[PDB]
This record gives sequence, C-alpha cells and structure tokens, in this order.
Amino acid sequence: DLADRFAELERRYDARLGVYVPATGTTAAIEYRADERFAFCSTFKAPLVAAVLHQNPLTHLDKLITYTSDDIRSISPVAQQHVQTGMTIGQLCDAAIRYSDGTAANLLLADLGGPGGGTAAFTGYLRSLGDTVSRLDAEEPELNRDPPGDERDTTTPHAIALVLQQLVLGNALPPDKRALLTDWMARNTTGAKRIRAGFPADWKVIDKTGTGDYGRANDIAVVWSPTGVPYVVAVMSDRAGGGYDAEPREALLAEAATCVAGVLA
Amino acid sequence: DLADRFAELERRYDARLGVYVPATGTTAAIEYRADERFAFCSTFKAPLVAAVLHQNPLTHLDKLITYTSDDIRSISPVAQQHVQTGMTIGQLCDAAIRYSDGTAANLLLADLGGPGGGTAAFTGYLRSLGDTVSRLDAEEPELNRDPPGDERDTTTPHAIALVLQQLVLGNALPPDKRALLTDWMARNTTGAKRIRAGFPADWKVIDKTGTGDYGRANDIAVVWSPTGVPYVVAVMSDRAGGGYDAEPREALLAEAATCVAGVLA
Amino acid sequence: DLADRFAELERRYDARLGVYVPATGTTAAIEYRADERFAFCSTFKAPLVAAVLHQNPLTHLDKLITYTSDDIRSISPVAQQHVQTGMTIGQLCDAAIRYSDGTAANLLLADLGGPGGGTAAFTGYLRSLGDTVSRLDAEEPELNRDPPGDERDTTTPHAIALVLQQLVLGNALPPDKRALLTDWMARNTTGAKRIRAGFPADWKVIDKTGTGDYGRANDIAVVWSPTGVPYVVAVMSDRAGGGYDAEPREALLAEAATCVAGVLA
Amino acid sequence: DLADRFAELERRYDARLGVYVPATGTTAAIEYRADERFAFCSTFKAPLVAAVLHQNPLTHLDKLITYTSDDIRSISPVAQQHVQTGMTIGQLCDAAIRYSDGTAANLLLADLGGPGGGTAAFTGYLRSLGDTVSRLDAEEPELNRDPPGDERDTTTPHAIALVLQQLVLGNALPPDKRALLTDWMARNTTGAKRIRAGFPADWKVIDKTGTGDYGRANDIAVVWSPTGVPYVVAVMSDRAGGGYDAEPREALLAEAATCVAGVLA
Ligand SMILES: *C(=O)/C=C/N[C@@H](C(=O)O)C(C)(C)S(=O)O
Ligand SMILES: *C(=O)/C=C/N[C@@H](C(=O)O)C(C)(C)S(=O)O
Ligand SMILES: *C(=O)/C=C/N[C@@H](C(=O)O)C(C)(C)S(=O)O
Ligand SMILES: *C(=O)/C=C\N[C@@H](C(=O)O)C(C)(C)S(=O)O
Repeated sequence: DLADRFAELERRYDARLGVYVPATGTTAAIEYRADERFAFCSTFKAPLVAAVLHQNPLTHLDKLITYTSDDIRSISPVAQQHVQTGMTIGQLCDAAIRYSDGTAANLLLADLGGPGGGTAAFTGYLRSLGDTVSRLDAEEPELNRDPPGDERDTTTPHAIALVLQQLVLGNALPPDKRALLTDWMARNTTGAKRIRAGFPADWKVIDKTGTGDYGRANDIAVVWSPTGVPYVVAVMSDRAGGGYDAEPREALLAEAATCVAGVLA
Repeated sequence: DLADRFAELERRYDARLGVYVPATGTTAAIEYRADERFAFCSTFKAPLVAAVLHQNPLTHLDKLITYTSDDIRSISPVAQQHVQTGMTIGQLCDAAIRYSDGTAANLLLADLGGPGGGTAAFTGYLRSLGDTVSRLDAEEPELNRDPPGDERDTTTPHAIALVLQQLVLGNALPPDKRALLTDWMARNTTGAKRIRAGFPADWKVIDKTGTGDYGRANDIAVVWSPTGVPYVVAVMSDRAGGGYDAEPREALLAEAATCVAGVLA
Repeated sequence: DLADRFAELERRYDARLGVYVPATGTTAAIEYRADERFAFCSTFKAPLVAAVLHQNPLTHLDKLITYTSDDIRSISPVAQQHVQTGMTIGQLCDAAIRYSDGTAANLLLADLGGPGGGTAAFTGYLRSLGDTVSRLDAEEPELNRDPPGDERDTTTPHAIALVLQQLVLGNALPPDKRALLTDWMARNTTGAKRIRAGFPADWKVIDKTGTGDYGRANDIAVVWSPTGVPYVVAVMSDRAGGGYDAEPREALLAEAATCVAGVLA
Repeated sequence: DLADRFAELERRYDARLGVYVPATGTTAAIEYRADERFAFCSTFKAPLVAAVLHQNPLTHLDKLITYTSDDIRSISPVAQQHVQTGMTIGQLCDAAIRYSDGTAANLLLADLGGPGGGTAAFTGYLRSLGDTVSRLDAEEPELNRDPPGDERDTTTPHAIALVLQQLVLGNALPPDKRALLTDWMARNTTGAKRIRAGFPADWKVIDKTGTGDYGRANDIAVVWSPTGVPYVVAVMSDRAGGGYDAEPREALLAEAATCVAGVLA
C-alpha cells in the first residue's frame, strides 16, 4: 500500500501530507488526504494567470500597469525593480508564475476586478472549471497566514489537481493561450527542491510552488514520462502542530514525489 | 506488491527481470528473481578489480603491462589506443571499469594468474567473499554469449548484490584501496541510461554496467539517498527468447530502478 | 593581432568588449580595453565572499542570519525559500556565488559592516589587495543599472583579473578558506554559456558571472590547462549604445574565450 | 600569426605537424606543412567506405562476406567476433569507420576489387575526386609502417582535406549514401583525445583517426560552429626522429585543433 509510505513520511517529518494524482486510462488515481483542505498559499497564482488569459484577448498583455511603494506588500523580487517604470500585464504573469511575485499577483487579482480586489472573481473562475470547493478570500500575504481549521483561502489536493489538468492538458484555454501558461510554469524558478527533486531527470516537470506559515509547503505540477505520458501531481502539506512559525520541510515534498514516480513507472 | 510492477515490466519489454537490494536497518530486502542466474557480462569487472587490488600492494598499480594486436579481441576503446605504449595495472583498472574496456579485463584476469587465464582465480576470490554460486568460466567476449540455460559465467542478483556491498560498504578492502574502486565506479561512463536514469539527480549513483547477446543488460550500483543512506541495487535482465540477436532494452533497467526508488524513500 | 579578432566580435555583436588574462611565465598578457572601466554587476560577489572569509574565523560561517520579506529586493532564488528558517553565513556564501543570489550578497555586505551596508568595506578590502581602481557604491540591484560613463560600481578587466589571481592562485586567503572559495566557484551554475562555453571540456573552469542592464555581460574565471597550468581570464562587455533595455549577448563571451583558448594552447 | 604557434608545438612535442583547413567563403585557408606528405595510416578508411558506397547501390550493403582466422591481421575488434558468422558489407563499413577495424578495411579494399587487394582501385577513386597526390599501395598493417621519406601509402593535409570536403560537404556521393558515411563518422569511437578534445563542446565534430609507427598520429574531421558553419580540419603528424617505435603524441593534435578553433571563432 502506497498509503503506508505516505503515512510514514508524515510521522518522519511530523507533517500532514496531501497527495492527488488524477487517474489516467492506464493508471488508478493516487489519493492521500486528497479531499482535506490545505491553504493555497502561492499556488493560486497558476489559475490566477489563466483567468486573466481567459477573460481578455491576447492584446491585453501589452497593457501597462503602474504602482507605488505602498503596493509592495509581500516578497516581490521583480515588482520592486519596476516601481518607476511600471509593468505590462504579461510581465506580471511572468513574475507571478516563475518567481511567485506577490505584488504581481495582487495586481493580476485587481486586474480581474471586483470585490476585495476581485478575489470573488477568482473563486468564480474556479467554479466554471467545476471546482466548487476551493475559495480565495484574502490577498498576498494574508492568505498564507490563515490559521488551521479555517476554510478561507483553502483548496484540496483533489480539487486543484483537476483544475491544473483542465488548464494544461484539457481545453480550458485555447491552445495559443495554453502555450503561454505552460511555458511560464516550465521555467518556474522556485520548485527545484520539491516535486522537481523527486522525479528522475528524464521526466519533464512544470510546477508552481506554495509556502506559508504553520510549515506550509505546496507544489502542484504536470510531469511527463520519458515516453511522453502526462500526469498531474498535487502535493500539499503543513505542520500545524509546530505552531505559527514551524519550519516547512521541502524534503517531504521531494520524498513524496519519489513515491509517486515509483508507482507511475 | 512491488513484484506486480516488476512483472508488468517483464511483459511490457519481453524480458526476464532480476532485482536485489540487500536489507538495511530501516528497510526490508527487495527481491525479484533474486536467486535466479543471469549472465555476468561486464559486471564481473568490478570484483575483478577488487581481486587485483586485494592480492597486491598499492605499488603494483604502476607495473607496466604490454600487449599485442592479437590481444584486442573485443571492443577496447582505451587499450586499442595504447598498443604501442603499454598500460599500467592502474590504467587497466580504470579502463575495465570506466569504459568497460574488454582487453583491460582480460589482462587483469591474466595478472591474477593461474588456470585458464585466471578465471578460476577470480571465482576463488568470490568464494572467499562468501559467494557460493557465481562462476567465471571464460574471457571476453565469449563470457557474454553463453546460450540460455548454460550456468557458465553466471551470477545471481542476490549473490552479486552482496559482493558489491562488501567491496564498497564493508571491509573486504582497506580504506586506501576501497577508495580507488569507489572512485572508478563513481566515474563510470557507460550507465547513464540505466540505474542512474531511474534515480533522481540528488541521489548519488556509482555503477558498473554489463551487456551481452540474447538481449542481456545488467547494471550493479551503490546509491546514496540525499540524506546519506547507502543502498546496493542489483538489476539484471535478459531476453533469451528473442534469440542470440535480441536487442537489450535499457529502459527496463531504468524503470525498475525508479520503482526501487519509491520503495526506498 | 588577437586585437583584430576581438574588434571583429565587437562589430559583430554591437558591443564593447574588455578582456584581460594576466601573464604567466610561459605566456604574455592578453589585453583588450583592459584598463577601461566596466560595470561590476554580480562579479563583485566573488571577492566579497573572500572578504567575509578573510575577516572572520571559519566557524563564523555557522552564524545564523535571519531576514524578512522586505529584504528580498532582487531575484534571490535561494534566499526567497528560507525566509522562515533563516540562512547561515556559509549558506549565504554558497548562494551568492553559485546562484548569484541577490539577497545573499546584500546580507553579506552588511556582515562586512560599515558605511552604507558595507560597500565602503568591500571597497577597502580591494584596496588592501592592491586594487586602486574598482569601487562599490550601491547594493543589489541598483549596482547593475548605473548609466554608462558613470564610475560608480565599476572595475576594469585588468584590475579584477589581478584580484581574482591573488584570491585563488596566490595567498590572500589561507588554504582552508581559499579551498572553500575555489570549490564554490567550481560549482557555479550561471556560467554555462560564457567562458565555460569557449574552452574545450578537458580544461577545468571556475567562474562567477555578471549581468545587468545596457546589455552588460561579464564573466571572470580561472582555467586550468589539461596539463594543469592555471590562467585567469577576465571578460567583460556591455552594449550601452542600445540603451537600458539592450539585450546582453553571452555568445560574445563564449567566442572571446574561444579566441583566448587558442592563443594559450 | 597562427603559423608561429604551429611551429611552437612541433618543438614542444618534438614532432612534425601538418594542418589544413580549406578556406570558406568567410574565412581563409589555414596551412602548415599542408603539402608535405604524411602517412595515411587508418584515415584512408574514410574515403574507402565512400568508394564502396559510390560504385555500388545501397543494396550491396546487405551482401555477406565470410572470412577465416588467417584474415585477421591487424587490430580487428569487431571482425574477430564474427569469424564463424561472417559480416555484411555494411557492418564492414561501420566497423571500419567507427572502430578503425583493420580486417574490415582489408575486406572493403578487396570488395572494391582489383590488383593487390585492390589498392590501385582505391587510388583510382581518389584521382576522380581530383586528388593527384595521394596513393595507397599496401594493406593493414603494412601501410602504417612504411619508412619516413618513402611515398607509398601517403597523402597530404591539403590533399585529404578536399576529399573529405567533397565527401561530406560536396556532391561526391548522393544524399542517401552521404547520410550513412556522415553518421558513421559522427559516431566514431577512436577520436576522443584528438580534434574532438580541442574544439569546444558546442561545436559538432565528426572524424576518422589514423595511427601508426614512427609516432604517426592523424585525425581528419568536419566540425560545425555553434551557429552551423561547417569546416574541414586536417591535422597529421609524425615523429620520425625518435625511431620506429617512437610514441605518438595525441596531445599535439588536441592542441593544434584548439589553435585552429581560436581563429575560426
Ligand atoms: C507565495 O504566494 C508566498 C509565500 N509566502 C511565504 C514565503 O516563503 O514567501 C511567507 C510566509 C514568507 S510571506 O507571505 O512573505
Ligand atoms: C548579477 O550581476 C545580477 C543580478 N541582477 C540583474 C540580472 O540580470 O539578473 C538584474 C538587475 C536584471 S536582476 O536583480 O534580475
Ligand atoms: C589503422 O587503423 C591503424 C592501426 N595501426 C597501429 C595502431 O596503433 O592502431 C598499429 C601499431 C596497431 S598497426 O601497424 O596495425
Ligand atoms: C562486457 O561483458 C561488456 C560488453 N561487451 C559486449 C557489448 O555489448 O559491447 C560485446 C561482448 C558484444 S562487445 O563486442 O564489446
């Protein structure tokens, strides 16, 4: 039983492990705490980019957005260097996926537009992909700091997985819009020590990481087999027992992913 | 129930798969066809270099060995380039391991001395290491093409996995010699597509490959988890039903090594 | 007349090129715009680490440095994943060289201590080595975006080439420290397409890269002949005529290197 | 100029160096002892398989050739493992290129047919490519050991370049046949320590080596620049002053190819 190994890593790293791999024609689904709620954290920036892509035509990307020093609130390695010049919507998609830029996310959220920075617009977009569970209620960085047991800004390894299956493998976007999102994820720069570290090198890995308080660490990915077969992997985790300032354990995610690789090989 | 996945691979590739992973304090031993005989092929060169190292003072490595054109009877990518200069026992060790050089292995066997070019001497070194089943009856390239069912030049995944363990991890050698074999194997250039390919890149892998007729392909290795725990992995396979000319499938080996990796995480 | 090839590359890549290789015993010094000023960019992180190493005992490298979100001001691939846990002075040295992490270089500059985040100190360390020309007046990322003609945050291929010769080949650091700096520069991950790409593979190359705006692209390195002769190579280029957003051209650097390689053979 | 580096290596390696790079549209011709005669050695097997390719249709490759133990007269790593079974013409091509198999060459010569193992036939195909100079008179291994000064079994770095240019870059063979020759030369296994070791790794290199007595070391190659420009490089060398059993110096060839690489960049 793969679940015993998934229940060993929890004890080993003292964490709560969630895993979900959508079943294919050739393989059953992998499930561990799949329908338990975990905090999005930064992983919501994947479906956030595809939202803006879906409501707006390709030219919307060349729209410039200006901002000030007060708009920078979370880790923003790209946004802090363009406060004077401003950024085009496309650049904020690149910053938000590849570098998990917090400000670009809050901006892309306002670009969706609506109540409370268009968080509701975002959940809305998740409801037209058939996901009725997930929700987003705060912005960066408060969405990372909700206490355990609270359902705000939460998702489930089961529900995000399917979302990413629809977005990268399905027909949620047109191909030329699907091309941009995939590339941004294939060039993500924050997922080296996670899912990307547990799959052999001759597997392809696109991903979007998520980190937060209470030892939260997420990586959602689409990996390709050396023969070209695609699968979707969702790994979410937190260490609430350790409290607010518990340390997130990346190795847990990399070790988990290796277990998935073994069954997927 | 990792045996089901191994039995699925055998079907997928039209091959017979044999795997052994010695037990560790934390984990149980993995066994598929562990006590069946497969052909040594060029995996006998790892303990061959051990035997040479074992019976000689370190100074012997500088002893120059000269040979003639009629000695190059198989592929010898290195020895073929030194027929006029000659080679030292060390350079023959390096080539026999790192480039699986055929001529190197026969000269080493000769340096062991005794009946039949030192095949008997080699087998006695394995008996002294406790190996009760393995046997080397011929030289390169004959030892690669024995017909199926013939027990000559065969070992078992269980037997060789335990020899490798003692040579690298145990005390069969002193540290100053053991450190040479480990290096040579650490820098093998013929197994990028086998065990190396099924294990993530943060796992250290040292190996010696073997390939022969009847679609034979083996690889024996020591692997170090990212945390530092060492494991020994014997993977051997043949496709003797397809006949003499059958094609080895390196992907089988890699895929089994990826299966072993999930179980070992 | 190697200065005819360098000039032809300048014409071809629409760039200004600077090249210095100190003279060895066997060979003369290679010079092109050698005494002209080029922006440091990230190449300052190599002597910076040597600065921290020099002023502190080896166990100072285990000091834990904690930072916040506001401290992530440029791309910081490592620092951004450790905001919770904090980084050691050893880890910061690692990431400033190998991933050219920006937050790590800024922190280290502070650990040097002194006026304006320790840039006066970094400079003073260069003055103690003999460099009377270089200067460091800003932090990351402001030090990459100085307008052409300005002398703030600049060195010269001549000047930097001699600093790197002392730090690595000379005795500006005791062997135990020196070997750490040498090892970090040997495992660089940002210089695959620059000097490394311009030398044959059987030459060992350690290096630190530099990139900025105005198509700035530098790379400083020590290289070892196959026989073991060390040379220091300082290559720097910009394209400030094409303005702030001009694209750097790595292949200019990989080609210059290929020219220096032939002359040194 | 580049000729003074070429006269340095001669002194450095105590040898006689011959370099020829035919001029292209963009570059001039590199010449050093370009018309001085050097022993073919095993580089005649490049034009040899082309000759067999040329005057036969593609189906002639499947023809089978049986032979005996007495035919095995030179280093024959592949032909010695097929005495019983025999070899097809194509195996004799691949073997004679990639592994420099002596027996396979002497059989290909005899397949061309005619006087004295058909050597005249071979020269009879060189003149038709315009080469008035070169000649082949003996078989393996005698062609490798004619004395210095003698003209049998010689070509010139100028005369064999323009054949390899026609034979890979020209219209000497149709594409179908062209494809096979080229592939065999890009998979050669005897030229890692020569031209291939002196050009950067992002340059493509195909070659056929030659080695013999009197310290004779040749390599002829077609190399591609990282941008796609092809070049023909002919390096040949002997050390006639050190006697019949003088050691060949591969390093000279690598260094000369690195010197060719610098101007070509
Ligand atoms: C991505 O959306 C955010 C993660 N936030 C964490 C991080 O590691 O970057 C914190 C908790 C450090 S943060 O909200 O600054
Ligand atoms: C190394 O010298 C540079 C770091 N930053 C520059 C870069 O090209 O990566 C900037 C200024 C563009 S950045 O902080 O991304
Ligand atoms: C052609 O491939 C040449 C072989 N010549 C020499 C070699 O080193 O390979 C000898 C000495 C083996 S030979 O005269 O056959
Ligand atoms: C040792 O057993 C390894 C390799 N040799 C085989 C190979 O596949 O290359 C032979 C015997 C077929 S070979 O001609 O080297």
